[PDB]
Amino acid sequence: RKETYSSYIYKVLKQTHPDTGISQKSMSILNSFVNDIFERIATEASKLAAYNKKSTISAREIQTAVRLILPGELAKHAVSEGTRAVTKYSSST
Amino acid sequence: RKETYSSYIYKVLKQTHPDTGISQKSMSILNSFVNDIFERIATEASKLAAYNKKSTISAREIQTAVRLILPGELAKHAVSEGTRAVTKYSSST
Amino acid sequence: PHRYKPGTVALREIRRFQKSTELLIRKLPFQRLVREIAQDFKTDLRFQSSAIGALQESVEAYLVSLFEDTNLAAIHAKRVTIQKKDIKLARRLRGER
Amino acid sequence: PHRYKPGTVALREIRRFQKSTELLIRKLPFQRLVREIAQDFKTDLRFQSSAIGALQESVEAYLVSLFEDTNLAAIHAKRVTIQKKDIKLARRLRGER
Amino acid sequence: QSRSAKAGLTFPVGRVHRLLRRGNYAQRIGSGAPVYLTAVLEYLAAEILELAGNAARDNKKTRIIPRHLQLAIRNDDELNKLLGNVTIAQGGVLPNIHQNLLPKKS
Amino acid sequence: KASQSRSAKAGLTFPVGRVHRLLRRGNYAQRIGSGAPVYLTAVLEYLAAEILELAGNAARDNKKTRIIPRHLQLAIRNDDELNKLLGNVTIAQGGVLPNIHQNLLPKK
Amino acid sequence: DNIQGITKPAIRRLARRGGVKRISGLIYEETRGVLKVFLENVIRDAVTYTEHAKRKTVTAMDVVYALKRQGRTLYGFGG
Amino acid sequence: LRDNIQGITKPAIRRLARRGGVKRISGLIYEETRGVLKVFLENVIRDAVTYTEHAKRKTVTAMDVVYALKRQGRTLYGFGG
Amino acid sequence: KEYQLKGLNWLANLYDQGINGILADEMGLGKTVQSISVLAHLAENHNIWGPFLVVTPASTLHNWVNEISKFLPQFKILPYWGNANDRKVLRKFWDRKNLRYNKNAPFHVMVTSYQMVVTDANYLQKMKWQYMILDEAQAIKSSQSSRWKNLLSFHCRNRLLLTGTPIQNSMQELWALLHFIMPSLFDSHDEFNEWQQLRRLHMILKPFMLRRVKKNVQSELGDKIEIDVLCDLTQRQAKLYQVLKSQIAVMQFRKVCNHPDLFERADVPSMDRFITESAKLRKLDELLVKLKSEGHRVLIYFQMTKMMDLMEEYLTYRQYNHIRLDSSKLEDRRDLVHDWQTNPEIFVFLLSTRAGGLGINLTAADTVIFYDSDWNPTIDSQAMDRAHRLGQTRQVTVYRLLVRGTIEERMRDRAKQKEQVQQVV
Amino acid sequence: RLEEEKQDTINKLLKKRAGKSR
DNA sequence: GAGAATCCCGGTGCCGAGGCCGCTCAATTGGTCGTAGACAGCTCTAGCACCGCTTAAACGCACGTACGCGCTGTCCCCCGCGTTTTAACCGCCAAGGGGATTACTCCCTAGTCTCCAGGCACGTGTCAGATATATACATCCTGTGC
DNA sequence: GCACAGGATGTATATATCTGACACGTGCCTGGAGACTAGGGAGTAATCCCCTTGGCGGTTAAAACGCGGGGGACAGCGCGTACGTGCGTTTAAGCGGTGCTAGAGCTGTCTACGACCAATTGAGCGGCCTCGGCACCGGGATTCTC
Repeated sequence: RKETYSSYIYKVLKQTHPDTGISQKSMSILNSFVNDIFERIATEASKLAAYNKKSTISAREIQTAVRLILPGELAKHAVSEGTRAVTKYSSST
Repeated sequence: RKETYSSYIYKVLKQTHPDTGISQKSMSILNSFVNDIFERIATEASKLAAYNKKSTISAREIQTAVRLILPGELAKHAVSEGTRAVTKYSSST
Repeated sequence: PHRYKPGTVALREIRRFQKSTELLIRKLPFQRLVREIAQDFKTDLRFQSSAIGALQESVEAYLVSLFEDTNLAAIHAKRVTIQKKDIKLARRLRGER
Repeated sequence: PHRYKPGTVALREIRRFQKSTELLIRKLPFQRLVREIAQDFKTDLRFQSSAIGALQESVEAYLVSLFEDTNLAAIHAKRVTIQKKDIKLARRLRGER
Repeated sequence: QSRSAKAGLTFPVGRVHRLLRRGNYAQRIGSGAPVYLTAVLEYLAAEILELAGNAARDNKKTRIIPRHLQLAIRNDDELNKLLGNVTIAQGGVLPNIHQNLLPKKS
Repeated sequence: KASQSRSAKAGLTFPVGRVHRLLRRGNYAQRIGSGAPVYLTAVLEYLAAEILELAGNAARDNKKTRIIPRHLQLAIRNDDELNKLLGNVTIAQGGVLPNIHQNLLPKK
Repeated sequence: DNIQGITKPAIRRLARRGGVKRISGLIYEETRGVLKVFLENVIRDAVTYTEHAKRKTVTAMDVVYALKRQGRTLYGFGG
Repeated sequence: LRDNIQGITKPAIRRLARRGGVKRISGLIYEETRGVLKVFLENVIRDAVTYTEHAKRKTVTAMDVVYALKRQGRTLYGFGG
Repeated sequence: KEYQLKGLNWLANLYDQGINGILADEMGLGKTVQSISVLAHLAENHNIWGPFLVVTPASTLHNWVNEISKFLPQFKILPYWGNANDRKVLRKFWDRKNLRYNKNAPFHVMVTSYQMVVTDANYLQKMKWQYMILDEAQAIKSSQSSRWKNLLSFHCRNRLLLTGTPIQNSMQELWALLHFIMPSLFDSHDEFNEWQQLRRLHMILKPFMLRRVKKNVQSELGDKIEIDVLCDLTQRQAKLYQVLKSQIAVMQFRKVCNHPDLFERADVPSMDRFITESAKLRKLDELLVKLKSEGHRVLIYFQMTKMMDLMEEYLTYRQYNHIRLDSSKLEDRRDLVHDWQTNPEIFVFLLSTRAGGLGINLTAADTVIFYDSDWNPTIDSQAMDRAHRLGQTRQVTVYRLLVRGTIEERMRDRAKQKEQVQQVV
Repeated sequence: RLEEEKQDTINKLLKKRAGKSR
């Protein structure tokens, strides 16, 4: 028994495109993509919190990390929507 | 209050060439070099031991990691030194 | 009694290959190569079929990129014929020694 | 008087520069350049001097690598004179844009 | 209730928090950090599969094959810049021809 | 009961306790065996010893006494194993390698 | 002959993927050498991962692991 | 605006090239190399400054910049101490 | 308090005329109190307390500090010597930036050496001074010195010179001192060479100098007598004289005369053969017996570091209290001279020339031996005047040994040739 | 003010220690 | 102007891509606490601005000579087309061998108190460059007569 | 027009001084070593089942091989040009000096965010199932080409 992101990415796909099918090798391509990006963010945030002598991971360190490895016109939109999500989660306590 | 490796690299320099001084810029070169090598070998051994769902760092995975990074002739000299040192340490009788 | 212009068929099969995405090297000889280069390190290594395809896709990606940059290096030298000095120029310029 | 061949004195100063250790761009124009290039991301930004030295010696390392393989790209291209297309080719083969 | 629902996201904040727990990065992990990671990962997933759907519509196909993924990842120079050292299985190569390689004139 | 450290018990000069301490809160893993710090200590000792030997004969070739970074650059970048190990590094006050192309020479 | 298992039309097909018009006849043996030294490093890195896991068959996992280590990572085969 | 990018003087580019060992340098190379200098500077200094205000400091030390060089694989020794 | 009042009035008169002064007087009559009286009378006349310079060798630097501490404690004394951080502390401590005369600012007295004039000439190119004093100007006479360059370039606009013997007669140093007094009028050495030679040059230099001698005051100083000792060579000192010329410059031709062990030490090394193989050292011991029998203060001068490091082996046998000075620290030059002029149980001193033969108060000794002091009579006259000062309470006997029929005879004749030129002029 | 006075006193003490003992 | 070589369209499954049911661990909820981060305060090191003189170096300008580049004849070695044979692909069988799974122990490495000495931080003794100086001795430049 | 004597000059080689830049001896303090506890992770071992490598055999596009020829690399030669060379005229880094000031960093202190433990429930993964998107085979329109 193993975990993946099958139904979740399929729900995103059907949410924006209710007619396009997905191949499982293409799905494995994008699974390797998403956990690769997750690994890069997590490792960069771990290094960044290690430089500042802070033993905790918080939203500010991963905020700086996604600010810095993500290039222009994709970083700022991601930062905006993630701040929107964390504010609507913190307000919905 | 600071940390460095300066006394140890000083005394391993002095025991093989006693008529040799060291510059403080070169001293920082050596400190950054040994920090780079230690960090690289530790993050390699860490992620490969985590890759094989192993929760423990031992000498076998780090000598595997020495066989990964270091070029083969100085790698086999290094693992020869490591095996003789660990057999000397394990014979604590 | 016909003969095509040299350059007419070659461009059209470059287009036919570039629209395509299939495999170029036959699978079984590359299987032979990876088994014979594997055995000198430890004997009797079984091989999963998926690892073989991983080696395959890696080497077509690397060689396609190498030929693309070597062709750019050759066309910089006002030539349409590549040469082994252009291969060594590409290997000099990427920095992989 | 007596002159030398154009190129023999050039090799003398080539080995003079390659025997040198120090830095060859004045500190004040580089300081003003990094201060005027640092303002757009954030204003009123003070700087440590050894940080400016880090930017310095990093960028002479990058420029000597770029000029060295640009020279090799030119010497592949049957020339000694170096043009814009050598820079474009070398920046293509390094990969950055 | 799901914590992804109370943030309004479709990716598992609990599962990625659990993965961050044994991910061995620091001793203590903030609560909003998996929420922010969930948001940004679903955003990047959203534009990648959206451009994949655009490429599927551009070539009359209702199925996503890796040729569509390669064509969608290498046309955008930004995602080409982030995916510069990454290759795609059965991806293909964008047909790009140097202008002097074309034969004849006019 | 009065005993010394584990470095001379392993016969090593670099501090095994210090690199062990760096291994604990370096968050590489939560479980660390006993042989890993002594093995890492021996490997770093060997690398430092050979780097200092090349720096030493680089200085004796220039017949100096203090190790200028020119000596370190000519020790590192003139060895191909260290060129493979230190390919992407830039060294402070190191300068460039003395070399020239044969076509650049006045061959007449 | 087992070194030369790959054939001249395969290098031809890879060149036409690369967009190459004219190919000299002395490219092929050095291209075979470049291929033989390129996959040598990844075989060497994959078999070390294989033997450290106390297993004597390789998989796609450790070879794409080695490719991710050496900077030319691959998607779609796990990892 | 000001003579900042051309403040790097035209024999200095020539001297930095002659460290590498070039012989003949065209005249039009200088502004293109100036562009190469400046384009290296902003995509190193954006990482340096993001490290800078992440530490809640508005001066740039010599440590966050050497990790900024460490980011893309162009690491530096000596100033990391 | 003495006849120096009319001298300082004459110097103030030529100051009011506007030219720089020359003193051609031997050291020992107390020119230091004359100089501080000049500064005191200038502060009484037109009220300057600020920018003053004293250029002085390191042996007499703390000495001059001692007399200005004891005599005129009104001024604020600032030493300028030491390592770099203390030097920066001092350069900060005269921040100044307020020219002409200032009253409440502690930069009254600057004391320094020739070298720290030279090495801080970039640091002292600024700060336009008013009045510099250059004491013992024997070391400025060369026109090719870097100290000459940085001392000409100073725009203090007053170049008073203090020296013991300006009479080195090098045919150019007269033009050098004339050029340092007034740089505009004196630049062309060839015009001075072209312009009976002994008589005519007397009236050229007449009004600038003052004519004083030590035989004007009452002579209780000890009226020093030059008793000379001539000796032969030993057989070891004989054989070296032909094995030097068997292989055939003058420097190793000098140290062969002093001791045969200066090239090969006796090894397995008896002291009694070591002392008797040099007839120069042999005659020291017979003199040393009668001076110790009188119980008398003995001063020894020296020229080379090799001969400097052999008498302390010889002094072990007599177990004599002895302190050598040379390279030695200046703070050790403070207390050891202070130990000399206080302790009476001390007898023996090894000295070099350029440190102890300049301006040190040595009035409690009279018996001075010159071992090889024959290189320059001007330094020898300064070395003799270092002991023969005001305050010596008895007759001064100056023993000066020599070895006969050697190269010293030719060197003493060249010294005597330089002797007879300078005392006439 | 107090730091400037302390620095001036330290400079005077340094000049006294070097000037009267050296 | 014909013709091999392209795209597009009609029929054939078919096998491979989405729902459906079960439920099993894994996401979610609530109380404790203590320790790591946030914020105020102080300091003092150090970074910026500016004054003023300096001079190696940078810019302008005139020359010119080796090299980049346009053209032009020369092979000659790659490229397109028959032809075969030959080795890869495809379908299937097996078997056994090696990864996957689970249980059970033990030992080894995590967590805590003590302590004392290993490793600094900051002082002082101890050698290489630099300036200066006589002085004979050999060397160079210069004025002079046959 | 050339040989001979007088004056200037390097200069060497040490001393003497004499600063400038280094190896070595004490306080101290904090962190590694040792002793004790414990608990859960790894080692070991039996078993299972899945897949992986040979092993036939047919068959079938693909490479090996050779021929004709033709277009591109190549040697060389002019020419003109474009940057190397050198020197006059600013000039603007640079040094160093100083004055100010401001924020990096250390300490204290609170408090509040999440690790951890006990409990739960639910939804995500897997076997099983259904049906349709499209690769493939055959026929027709179309396109640069020689």
